[PDB]
Amino acid sequence: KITTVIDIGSNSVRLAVFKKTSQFGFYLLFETKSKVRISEGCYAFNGILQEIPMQRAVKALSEFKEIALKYKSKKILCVATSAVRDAPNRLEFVARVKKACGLQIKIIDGQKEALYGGIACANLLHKNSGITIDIGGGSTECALIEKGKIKDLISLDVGTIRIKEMFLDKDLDVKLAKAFIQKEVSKLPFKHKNAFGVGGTIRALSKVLMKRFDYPIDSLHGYEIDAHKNLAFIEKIVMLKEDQLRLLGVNEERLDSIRSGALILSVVLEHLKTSLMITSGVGVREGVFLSDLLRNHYHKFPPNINPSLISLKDRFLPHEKHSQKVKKECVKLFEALSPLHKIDEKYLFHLKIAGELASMGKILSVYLAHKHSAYFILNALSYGFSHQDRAIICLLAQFSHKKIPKDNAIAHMSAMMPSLLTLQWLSFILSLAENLCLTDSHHLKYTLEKNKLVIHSNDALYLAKEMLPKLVKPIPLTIEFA
Amino acid sequence: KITTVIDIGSNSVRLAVFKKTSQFGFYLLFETKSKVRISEGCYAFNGILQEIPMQRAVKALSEFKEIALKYKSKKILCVATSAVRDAPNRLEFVARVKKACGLQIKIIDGQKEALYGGIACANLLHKNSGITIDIGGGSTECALIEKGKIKDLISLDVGTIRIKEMFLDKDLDVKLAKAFIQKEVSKLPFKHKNAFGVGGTIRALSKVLMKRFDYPIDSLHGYEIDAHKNLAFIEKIVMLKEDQLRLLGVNEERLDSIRSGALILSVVLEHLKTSLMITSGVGVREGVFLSDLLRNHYHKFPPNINPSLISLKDRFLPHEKHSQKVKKECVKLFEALSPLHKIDEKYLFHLKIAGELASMGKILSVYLAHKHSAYFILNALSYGFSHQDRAIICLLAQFSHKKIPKDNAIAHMSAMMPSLLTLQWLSFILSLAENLCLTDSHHLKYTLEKNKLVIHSNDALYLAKEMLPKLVKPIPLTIEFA
Ligand SMILES: Nc1nc2c(ncn2[C@@H]2O[C@H](COP(=O)(O)OP(=O)(O)NP(=O)(O)O)[C@@H](O)[C@H]2O)c(=O)[nH]1
Ligand SMILES: Nc1nc2c(ncn2[C@@H]2O[C@H](COP(=O)(O)OP(=O)(O)NP(=O)(O)O)[C@@H](O)[C@H]2O)c(=O)[nH]1
Ligand SMILES: [Mg+2]
Ligand SMILES: [Mg+2]
Ligand SMILES: [Mg+2]
Ligand SMILES: [Mg+2]
Repeated sequence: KITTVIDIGSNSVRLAVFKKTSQFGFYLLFETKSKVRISEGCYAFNGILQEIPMQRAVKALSEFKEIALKYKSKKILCVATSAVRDAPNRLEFVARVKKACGLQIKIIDGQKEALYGGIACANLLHKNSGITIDIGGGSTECALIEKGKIKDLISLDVGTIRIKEMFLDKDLDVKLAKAFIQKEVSKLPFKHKNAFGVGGTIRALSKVLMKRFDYPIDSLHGYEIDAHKNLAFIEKIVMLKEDQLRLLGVNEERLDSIRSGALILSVVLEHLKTSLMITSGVGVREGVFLSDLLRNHYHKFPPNINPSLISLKDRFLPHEKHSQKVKKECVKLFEALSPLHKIDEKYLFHLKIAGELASMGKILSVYLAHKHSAYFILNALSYGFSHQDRAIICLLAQFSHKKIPKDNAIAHMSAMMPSLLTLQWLSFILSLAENLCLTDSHHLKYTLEKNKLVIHSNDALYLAKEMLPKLVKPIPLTIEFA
Repeated sequence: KITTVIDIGSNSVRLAVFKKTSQFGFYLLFETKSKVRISEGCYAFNGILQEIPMQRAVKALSEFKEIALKYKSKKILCVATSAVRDAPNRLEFVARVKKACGLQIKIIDGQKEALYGGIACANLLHKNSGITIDIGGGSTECALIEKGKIKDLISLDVGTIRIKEMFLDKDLDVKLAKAFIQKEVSKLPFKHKNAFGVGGTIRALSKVLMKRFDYPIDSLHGYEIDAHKNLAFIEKIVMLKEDQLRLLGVNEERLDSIRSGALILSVVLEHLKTSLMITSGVGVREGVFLSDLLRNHYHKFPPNINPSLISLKDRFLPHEKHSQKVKKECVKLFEALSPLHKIDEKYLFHLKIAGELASMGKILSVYLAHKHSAYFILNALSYGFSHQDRAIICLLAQFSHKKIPKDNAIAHMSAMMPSLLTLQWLSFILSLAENLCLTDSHHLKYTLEKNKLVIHSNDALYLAKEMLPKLVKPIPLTIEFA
C-alpha cells in the first residue's frame, strides 16, 4: 500500500513515500532531501569515505527511518550509488547504518542504476523515444528508450561533485576539465534527437530557463527545452561566479555543483546531437517503485493506462459512473459537428480526458467546481502529459459554460497551441455534453444540418433545455430537441 | 451516508445532495436549480396553480429524482413552501407528482419553514446572534437566534413574485407597494443588530455589492454587509430598469424578481434597525439536513465542533496523527514567544486551525503543497468561518517558510486584518512547528531569552537543524538547540 524509497546519492540523499491507490494508480505522498554529500574529499583518497560526511549520512538515514515509519509504510527499499559502490569502505558503511537505525542498504551498480532512470522515463513522460541523462554527484547514467523499451545502458564515471573536487577547485582551464569529460562521453554508442534530463543538477538548470523565459506553468516535470537554441547559454554557466548565479535563481545548496554539472550537460547534448531535451521530475526513486509495481507487466503500463490520470480519479472520484458517460457523449458530439469546426482528430485525447475530470473539483466545493477542476489538472496531471496537454485540458474545464479571453496566459504559452476558436469548440462540446449527462439520461443520438443541431432522445431533458441559454457558442448555430 | 433534499420553491425549485463523512462531518456533494416558477399567475386567482407552471414542476421533479438516484442516495426528503401550502389545489399537486416520478412531497407551514432557516444559520455562520431573513418568491421567513438557540419565528405572507404580480406589473407607485410591505413587516416583535440574509434574492443582491466594492474573496457565504452604509443603495435598485441591472451583474433569470425583492429587504432592515447583515449560502435545504443529523443533539453542534473543518479533514486526511501534533506545538511555541510579539490571544484560533490543515495540500501534490492547502482553505473552509478567518488561515499556510509581500490583496481585504508583522509571526511559528514535527519527535519544551529561543528535547533533530536557514524570521532572533 505505502512504499518508501531512499536514494543515498553522492550529493543528495533523497526520500520518497509512494502510495498505491489501484492496480496501476500511485501518487507521491511525501518527498524530502538532504545535502549530506557523503563524497566530500573522497575522490582524492581513491574513494575513501571520510568520517565527517559518513556520520551525517547516519543521522539523515536514521531520521529518514522515522519518516517512513511515521507514514505507516510497509516496505522500505534503500539503494546506494556511485559514491558508495566505488568505495573501499563500502561494506563498512552498510554495516554501521544497521548499527544505528537498522536499514539494509542495497548497493546498485552503474548499469543497474541507469536501468531505473529509464524505467521512470519510459512510463512517466509524454515521449517514449529518447536518451535519459542522470547527471548526479559522482556518475552520469544514460539509457536509450525506444517506444517504451530500453535498449542499451551505460554508466559514465563522471559527476558534478567528482569533476568539481579535482578540476574546478584548482581553477584549471575550463577546457582542461572538458577533456576528462570527453574521455568518457565519447563512448556513448547511441544517438537520438530527444533527451530526458534527470537529476537535481539538470532540474536546477531547467528552473533557470523557465525563469528568464517567463514560463507561465510552474511545473518542471515535462518542460521541453530546445537543445540547439539553449546550448549556447548552458556552456556560459560555467563562466559565471556565485553572485551571477544567484540572480539567475540558483538555490544556495546548488551553487558549488551547478557550474560543474552545467559543463557535463553541454558535452552530452552536442555528442548526442539532441534537438529537444525534456526535464524529468522522476528519477531513481520512481524507477525503484515502478519496477515493483510493474514486475508482472514487463516494466511498462498497458495501453491507454496513465498512472497520473488513474491515481487522480481514485483520490477524488472513486465513483466515475457519472463522469464516464460525460466523456462518451463528447466523442459522438465531436464527429457530429466536424463540418462546422473541422478540428484535427488528435484533440479527442484532450477532450476525452477533460470530460472525465471536468467535474472532479466538486470534491472541494460545488461552487466554482470547474475552477477547482482546472486547478487540480494544472497541478497534478503530471505523469505522461506534456505542459501543452495539461494547458489544453485545464482551459477546457476552467472555461466551461463561459468564453475564453483573448489574452489568456495559459492559452498563449506556446506557438503550437490550438486557436481560441478551436478551444471554444472543445469547451462548447464539453459544456453541451455536461448538460445532456446531468440527469440519468440514456442512449442519445445527435445529427447536424447547416446550423441546426438536433438531439434525438426518448428522455424529457427538461433541465437540459432550461440552462441552454446559459451556453457560450463558438459560431452562430441552433440547438433543437426533437 | 448520502441524503437528498428537494426544495420546491415558489420561484426556484432547488436540489441538494449531501454526503455524511463523519458523526458531524458533511459536505455539499451536488446542487442545482430550476426556474419553474410554479406560482405564475396564481396570486390573482386566490392561489390557484395554473397548468403551465405545474407541468414544468412535474418534469423538473421527475429529473431531480434521477439525479438523486444517480448519486446512490438512500434518503430523499421533499418539502414545499408558500406557493404550495396556500394553494386550493395543494392536494392535487402532491398526488400527480407521485403519478409521474413517485415523490412524496411534505408540505411545510410558515412557522416550520422559518425553523429550518434558523437551524442552518445557527450552525453554519460565524455569528450565532441574529435574525434570519429568507426573502423567497411567496413568503418571507424570519427567526431570532440567540447564542445558537432559536427563540421566536414569524412567516410574513410577502415575497418577490407575490409583490411583483400584483403591484409592480401594474406600474403602481413604489410607495404604494411599500405600504403592503409595511402591513406585514410591522408585526416583527424582535429587534437585533445582526441579520442573516437567506434566499436567492438576497444572495443576488450580495453579488452586486461584492462586484462594485471589488471584493477579492469570491465566496458569498459569510459576506458581511454594512446595513447603514448600503441601505441607501438597496432602495435604489427598485428604480433601475432591466439594462441598468445588467451592468450591476444581475443574472438574467433574476431580473423580474430582483427589484421587487430589493424593496422587501430595505423595509425589514430599517424595521429591525440592523447594523450588519451577513449573507448566507445555506437555507431551507441545509436546515432539513441538519435537523436529521442533529436530531440527538438538540439541533446544535457540540462545542468546538465545526462541520466544515471536520468534513474537510475526513476527505483529504483521515489520518491526522501527523497534523494533530503540528497544532499542539504551535500553542506552546506561541506563549513561549509572547514577550517578543505581544499578539492578542484570540489569534490562536486561526493559528491552531492552520497547523491542522497546513499540510492538507499534499493530497494533491507534494510540490507546492502549502500553496495547495491555501487554495483548499480559501475555497472550502466555509461553514462557521468569516471571510476574515479564512483569509488569515489561508495566508498562514500559503506563505509558510516564506515572507509575505506588502501588497497582498487578501491581506488588505479588510481594515480589521492583523498587521503583516503579526502575520509573519504566526506564519513563523507554524513554519518552526512544522520543522519540529517533521520527524516522529516527542515531548519537546521551549524557552525564550531576550532574542535566544532554545529548544529542549531528547531528540537529535538533525533534519530540523539543516533546514533552519531556510526560515523567514519576523524579527532578528536566535534559534538554538540545547
Ligand atoms: N523530483 C522532483 N523534484 C521536484 C519537482 N518539482 C520541484 N522539485 C524540487 O522539489 C524541491 C521542493 O519543492 P517543494 O516540494 O515545492 O518544497 P516543499 O519544501 O516541499 N514546500 P511545500 O510543503 O509547500 O510543498 C525543490 O528543491 C525543487 O527542485 C518534480 O516534479 N520532481
Ligand atoms: N446556496 C448557495 N448558492 C450559492 C453559493 N455561492 C454561489 N451560489 C449560487 O450557486 C449558483 C451556481 O454557482 P456555480 O455553483 O458556481 O454554478 P455551477 O453551474 O454549479 N458551475 P460549476 O460546476 O463550475 O461549479 C449561482 O447561481 C450562485 O448564485 C452558496 O455559498 N450557497
Ligand atoms: Mg542518482
Ligand atoms: Mg456547482
Ligand atoms: Mg424558501
Ligand atoms: Mg513538498
